[PDB]
Amino acid sequence: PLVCLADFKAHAQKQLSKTSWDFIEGEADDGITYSENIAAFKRIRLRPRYLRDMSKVDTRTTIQGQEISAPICISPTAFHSIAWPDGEKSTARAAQEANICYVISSYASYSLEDIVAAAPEGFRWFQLYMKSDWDFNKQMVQRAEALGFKALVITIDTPVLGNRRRDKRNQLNLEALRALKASFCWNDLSLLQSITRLPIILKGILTKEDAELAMKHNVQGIVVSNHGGRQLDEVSASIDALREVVAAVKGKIEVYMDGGVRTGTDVLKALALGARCIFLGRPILWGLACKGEDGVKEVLDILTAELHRCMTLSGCQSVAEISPDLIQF
Amino acid sequence: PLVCLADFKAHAQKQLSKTSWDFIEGEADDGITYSENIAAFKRIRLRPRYLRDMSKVDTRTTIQGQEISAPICISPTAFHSIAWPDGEKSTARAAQEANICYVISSYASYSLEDIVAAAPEGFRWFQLYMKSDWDFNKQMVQRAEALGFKALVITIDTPVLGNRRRDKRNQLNLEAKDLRALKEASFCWNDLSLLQSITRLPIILKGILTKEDAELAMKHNVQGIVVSNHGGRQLDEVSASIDALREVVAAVKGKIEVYMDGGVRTGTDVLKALALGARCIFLGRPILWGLACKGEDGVKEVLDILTAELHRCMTLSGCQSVAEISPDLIQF
Amino acid sequence: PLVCLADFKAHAQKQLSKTSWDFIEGEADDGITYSENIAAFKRIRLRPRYLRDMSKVDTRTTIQGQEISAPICISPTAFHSIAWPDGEKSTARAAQEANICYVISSYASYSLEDIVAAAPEGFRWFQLYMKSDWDFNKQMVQRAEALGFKALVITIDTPVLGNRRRDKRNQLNLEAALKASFCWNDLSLLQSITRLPIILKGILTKEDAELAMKHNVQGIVVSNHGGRQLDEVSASIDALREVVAAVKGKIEVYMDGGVRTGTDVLKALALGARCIFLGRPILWGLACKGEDGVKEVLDILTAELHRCMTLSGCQSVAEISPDLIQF
Amino acid sequence: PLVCLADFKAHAQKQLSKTSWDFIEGEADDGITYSENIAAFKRIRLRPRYLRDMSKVDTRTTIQGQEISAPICISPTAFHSIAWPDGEKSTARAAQEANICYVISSYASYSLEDIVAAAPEGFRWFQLYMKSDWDFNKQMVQRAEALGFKALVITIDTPVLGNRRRDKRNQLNLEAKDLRALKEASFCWNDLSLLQSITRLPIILKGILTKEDAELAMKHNVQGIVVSNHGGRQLDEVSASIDALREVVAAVKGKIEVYMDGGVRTGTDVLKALALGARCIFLGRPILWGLACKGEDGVKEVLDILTAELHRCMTLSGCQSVAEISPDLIQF
Ligand SMILES: Cc1cc2nc3c(=O)[nH]c(=O)nc-3n(C[C@H](O)[C@H](O)[C@H](O)COP(=O)(O)O)c2cc1C
Ligand SMILES: Cc1cc2nc3c(=O)[nH]c(=O)nc-3n(C[C@H](O)[C@H](O)[C@H](O)COP(=O)(O)O)c2cc1C
Ligand SMILES: Cc1cc2nc3c(=O)[nH]c(=O)nc-3n(C[C@H](O)[C@H](O)[C@H](O)COP(=O)(O)O)c2cc1C
Ligand SMILES: Cc1cc2nc3c(=O)[nH]c(=O)nc-3n(C[C@H](O)[C@H](O)[C@H](O)COP(=O)(O)O)c2cc1C
Repeated sequence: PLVCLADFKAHAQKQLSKTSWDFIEGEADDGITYSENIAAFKRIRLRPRYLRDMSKVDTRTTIQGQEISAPICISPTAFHSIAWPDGEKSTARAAQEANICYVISSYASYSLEDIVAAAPEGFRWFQLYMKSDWDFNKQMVQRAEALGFKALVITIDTPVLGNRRRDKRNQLNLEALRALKASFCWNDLSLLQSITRLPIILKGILTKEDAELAMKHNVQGIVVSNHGGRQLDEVSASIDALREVVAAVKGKIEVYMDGGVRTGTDVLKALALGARCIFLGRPILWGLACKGEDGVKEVLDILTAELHRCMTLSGCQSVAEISPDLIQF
Repeated sequence: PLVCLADFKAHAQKQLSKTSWDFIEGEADDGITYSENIAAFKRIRLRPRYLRDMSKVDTRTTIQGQEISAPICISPTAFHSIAWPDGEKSTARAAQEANICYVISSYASYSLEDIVAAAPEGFRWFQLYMKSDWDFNKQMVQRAEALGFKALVITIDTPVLGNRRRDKRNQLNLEAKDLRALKEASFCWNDLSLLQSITRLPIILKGILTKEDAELAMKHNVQGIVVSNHGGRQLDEVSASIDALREVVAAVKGKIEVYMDGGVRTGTDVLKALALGARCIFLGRPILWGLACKGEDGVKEVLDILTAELHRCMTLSGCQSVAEISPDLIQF
Repeated sequence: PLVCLADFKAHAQKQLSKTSWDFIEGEADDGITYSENIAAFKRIRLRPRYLRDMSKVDTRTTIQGQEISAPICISPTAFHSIAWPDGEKSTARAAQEANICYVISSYASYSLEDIVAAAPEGFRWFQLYMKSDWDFNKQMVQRAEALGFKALVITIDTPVLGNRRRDKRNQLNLEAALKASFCWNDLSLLQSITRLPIILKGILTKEDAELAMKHNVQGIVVSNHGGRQLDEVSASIDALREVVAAVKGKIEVYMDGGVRTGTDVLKALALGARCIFLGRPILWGLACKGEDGVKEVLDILTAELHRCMTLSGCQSVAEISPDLIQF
Repeated sequence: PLVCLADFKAHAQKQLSKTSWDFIEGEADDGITYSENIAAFKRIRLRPRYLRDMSKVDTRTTIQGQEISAPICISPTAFHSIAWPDGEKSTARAAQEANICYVISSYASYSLEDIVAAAPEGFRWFQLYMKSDWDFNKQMVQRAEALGFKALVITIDTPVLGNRRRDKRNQLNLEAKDLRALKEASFCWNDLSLLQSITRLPIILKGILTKEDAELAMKHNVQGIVVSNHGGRQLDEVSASIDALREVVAAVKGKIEVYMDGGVRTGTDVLKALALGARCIFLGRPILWGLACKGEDGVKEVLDILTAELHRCMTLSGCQSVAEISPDLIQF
């Protein structure tokens, strides 16, 4: 059986064509950061505190005031239909039942309407790639607000697409809203915040300088991320960049992260280092590829179970008790 | 032939079903700490002192006042019957003949009575997982005292079981024996004061990895600490036990004896733990490997081999006795 | 298809005999530096700056006052004929069309005349291994000046050939070819018999960088000869730092050794290099598709530089700073 | 063809039985130091100085006042007959022609007389393992002085033999010769005065790895030190010899000559040892690889190759003579 996220990865590959699998991996250039996102987590040492009463371990928390089952959410990932026919519809249902945040990609296989319809009560954010046509922009935002999305995610590390050698060697042809065959800057944010009442979360920040700019522009949150190493390669591992970003923000706004989260202690470490919660990219697709909706739900349940387990073992009764004292410096 | 502990590991695998072998390995999650426990030992560099008179190398020492052949003992490990039919009985006999301390697991294949009967004079401690009932607890403690156990080991790093992927993928089914395998904790510091106030036996806390918990251990007046990460079978990605040993020893400042387990496989590992402040080391898996290969004779051979190696590296490094093994031996 | 330099490397191997492939690899002794040249680049972490207007990314720059398409040029490499019949002629044409500098080896398969004839307008430097007779030397220099070469490259890390075990085990026999006491003082002389700027290639230390400036040369190419000479020296990208720090911008500093992807170029520039040079990749390009191969290798690397500059927030070569490097 | 020492190693293996090959490898216990001796050399970065006049590169030097072709000599290694029938005789001839120092083992396959007879003018030292019987000791020493040996080497890191797992698993049986292989020590610092009262030959201590032992060496007035860990065949997990060299050299401060062995395989290794303060290096296994491949010609080729490499890296780095090889060459 599939007992951890790594098993879902190994199994997901088989149910997918090399073309679709390589796209889901899609490391950029020499693929240094893709591997580093994981190695960076494995290097960190934990300092457990035993003999504490751990009879009741609470895994709940909140992001942007909204409560969720665990600090484990779904990061935006395009075309879920390459993994499972139902695409985002299955993902939405699983996210709703798991009661966590599902960030829908700007390039989903199904329309936002179809997705929302599949899981009405789901907590969800919308990742929108801004275009030159701001009429499309404000209309997409209003459309999102109308559909119940509770936040807008702006990914900033993709002005252009990363260089994924595998996709190029396979000459693309993404065959699962059809698959599509940027000049956005800090000032453009001022105009976006004027057309929406939705909190804005900037995704892709890796430095304290950009973190400072993010606060000067009054955004509601930051997702520390290097796009899973699919964009600019040889940058810091997201879990490492998390430290300086957290230190610069000083708790003014919520900071999250993604990239390489695969096991319970990775979540534990991100939280202890200052993140409000983590987001999953590829694991969600692995879940879909294996068992559709049940697959996504299983990945989420497994990671949550592991967090619950390492919190118990390390001596953290609740997310609030997860501190940097847990981290070996 | 089997000439070192590594050979017993390689050979042990073959006489055991993948199910049983995976259970004995049982690294948790990504299995980082399991490997690190060994790598951490290999990184440490020794500074030998030559041309000293090493005609008489003494390997003896004491723990809790009791004398033993070498600072090499048996850490608690459940269900020995999955490795050899005789289970803990063969282990007890080997431990008694080697004259070292045998810590018996709370989940042994045979009853304490049968185990003690097999080796009456054996020096032994008892690792007891405390339960809700303060009657089952005190009765187990009294039963232990009655049977001759000279110490109570309280393992603190297992409030819940570690996530061993292999066992899960093999869906368990632990089929070894007598005392059946449990199909499948709220104990805190205050419960100690209570346990301590109901037994006279010295108490050794197993699983401490931090100076903070080492301080708490002393405030609660326990008699000893076994620095350990449960062989990487519990919370993974914590420090290697040989590395954690340092901050624990520094915090304790010699007030109480500090021991360790986790990755000890060769003589110099024992040497390094002692030079770093440990009173002695305990062996987990190697004992089971010994059982799987030759039963009682296997366990005895593993103990004799490690002892012979310690004796050899002590001779080579210039340490006439356990008392002469100091941190000067360690490259800082 | 071949989508990156690594692909050209893997494919190049097949179209060449082990003898020729080993010669193009030619790591010296234990081959430590050859690998380190790449590993040293991979270790460096980048600090991107997002949300800047990257609608117009300029990849152009100049070396010795001459403008080029990108800070990506061709380092001197002998006998191009072992990779493609046309040898340096194909290389020359490709370099001319890509509009970058092509440093021609002192041991080319074709004469300088034939090479220049193949690509008249090409920007090129000449790497000349000095010999004892100062007549031959000055005649070679005058011959170069006459042919249009805009700079003279002196390679200093090769007083004797490196110990390439592979070539020895294959007993040589380079069949597509020839079967030093030069010191600092000799420079003063060469400078008197030529008006061409002199670029020293192979400097790895700040001490030699100082001496280079005292002898008033026009440029330095930080290099370890691709790990083909003295092995176990620093990686060129690492040695770059102390050479740049000693030179303090007095003269242009370049580098070669292990450049294979866009960010490598980005990193050398952020660290102070004016531009980088490619050694083996050019030969891989020739081995695969001749002139088209070399051109593709140059275009690919250029496209990658353009992409990471866009991603990292560098609108032009002038905006590539050490703030980009994680210290 | 064989173009470097590595090739001789690869080829030597084939002409030898696993038994004999494993004995020549013989890493102790987990075999950490054996590998580290090489990796330690590879980590050091060189800083070459170009455009210097290297038309004349001198590779000569002296040890104990005696001049030699290059700072490359032969360390003591027992039973050369397991590699080539002629054993030490071939080695002696090759060493004599290469004009370097040949340290003969206390456990050679041939008698010192036969060895000396094979190469009369050879520069050579004698490594003698001191015994309980000092009559045997002074007679061996006098016998050595009589035969022309110019120095006595005392190996101090082998009071007992290292634990070579391979040999044990192969159950020994060393079958190579004349002087039979022994079927299988209490020497201390004070014994050095006794030895110094029976001989006038300079004494070189082999096996020192620490500044403490280096200080003691000087207090006992010996003539030289060979920094060595016995090729990782004795106490394992000690520092790599090239790394230990530094603290030994710093403690000695030029009072006596310091040499080293362990992992030297290529020209730059020799260069680095010299730059770090060693007077010269000694080769262990390489010499045996040479014998196994081509007997006398093999040993000579190994020596010529390493010498050629030293000459080459000296030329490239900008060192006109051994005297010009300085620590400025090393990246700190
Ligand atoms: C197939 C795939 C598609 C993705 N699509 C998007 C997208 O449309 N928008 C976005 O902001 N990020 C996208 N990402 C990146 C994720 O949001 C996330 O940054 C990254 O994958 C997280 O790392 P992980 O996969 O290690 O969890 C995608 C990643 C993958 C693997
Ligand atoms: C099969 C197996 C069973 C174990 N059972 C117990 C147990 O019942 N109680 C306990 O405190 N530790 C148990 N341990 C952990 C050991 O006490 C010890 O911490 C660890 O295995 C030591 O490491 P080593 O195996 O590297 O020697 C067990 C370990 C193994 C491999
Ligand atoms: C086959 C081959 C031949 C070379 N010939 C020369 C030469 O004649 N002169 C010179 O200065 N460098 C020569 N080099 C070295 C290059 O100029 C350059 O320093 C080095 O290869 C750059 O590293 P790279 O291969 O990683 O790009 C040669 C390199 C190779 C692989
Ligand atoms: C087969 C073999 C036999 C050896 N015999 C001796 C010996 O009798 N006496 C001694 O002092 N060292 C002996 N050594 C160790 C060498 O003197 C030297 O310390 C070590 O091998 C040097 O390392 P290298 O082999 O890396 O050069 C022996 C080594 C080998 C491999």
